[PDB]
Amino acid sequence: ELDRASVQQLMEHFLAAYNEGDPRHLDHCLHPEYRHPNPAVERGIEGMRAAIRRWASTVEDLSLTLDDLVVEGDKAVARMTFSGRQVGPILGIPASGRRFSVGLIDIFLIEDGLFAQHWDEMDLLGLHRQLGALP
Amino acid sequence: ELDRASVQQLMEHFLAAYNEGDPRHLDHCLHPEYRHPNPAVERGIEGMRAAIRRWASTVEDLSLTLDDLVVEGDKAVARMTFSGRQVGPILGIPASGRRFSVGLIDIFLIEDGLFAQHWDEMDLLGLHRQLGAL
Repeated sequence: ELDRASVQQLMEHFLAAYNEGDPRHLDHCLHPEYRHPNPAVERGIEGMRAAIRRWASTVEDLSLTLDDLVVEGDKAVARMTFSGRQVGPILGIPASGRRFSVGLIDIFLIEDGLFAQHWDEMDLLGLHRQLGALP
Repeated sequence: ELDRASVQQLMEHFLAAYNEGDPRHLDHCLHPEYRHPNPAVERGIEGMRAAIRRWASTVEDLSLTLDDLVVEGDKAVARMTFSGRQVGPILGIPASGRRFSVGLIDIFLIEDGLFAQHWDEMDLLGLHRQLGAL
């Protein structure tokens, strides 16, 4: 339903939310009834707003960049690179003060012109290794 | 330039290579000059054939399933689940005899009607955890 240019605009807002640590960008790309796949995350867009706030506090010099975008029908696939310096706990890893850079791929479902749900993979093994949690 | 149904057919061959432990299926979906992103892997399709042979010998009941497929132009995105029981060395982990089931997402580049390159992420952390290595 969304044209490709429109999906590109959604992605610009998604990236800006993280890079600027400004959750308001999410209002322009995420569904208010967003369904995070982790049930520990709050239902709706508040769950993703909480993620923005967490990253803003635990990562310095955060950078999220778009390596590739693939769009078909109600699906958008974003391959991205996520980097920064760890200054707070990240996914069970105590604050190391170290740089990291890892890849991820998110697949978004589009509903009502917004991302409503995702499935993802991130190089968490690489993240653990870079942040000194694993040899 | 591949019709979408044609990409689905490529994926059926890709899945069958793993599920049947038969590298010949790769001849019907991978470019002979395949470019694996890992420089440690042999150049061309033999790098991927080697992967089939390895997984087929180290995993019992190997199952590779296609959970979602997104196709646009010369790109095919396959979200998959990789399951089985470890019966040989996997990534330096000695044979544990344990079950595993982990997700991956592969993005394939299509050249000359075949997959010629990929970018991917796979839940290797989860695989290590499930096999008792971490």
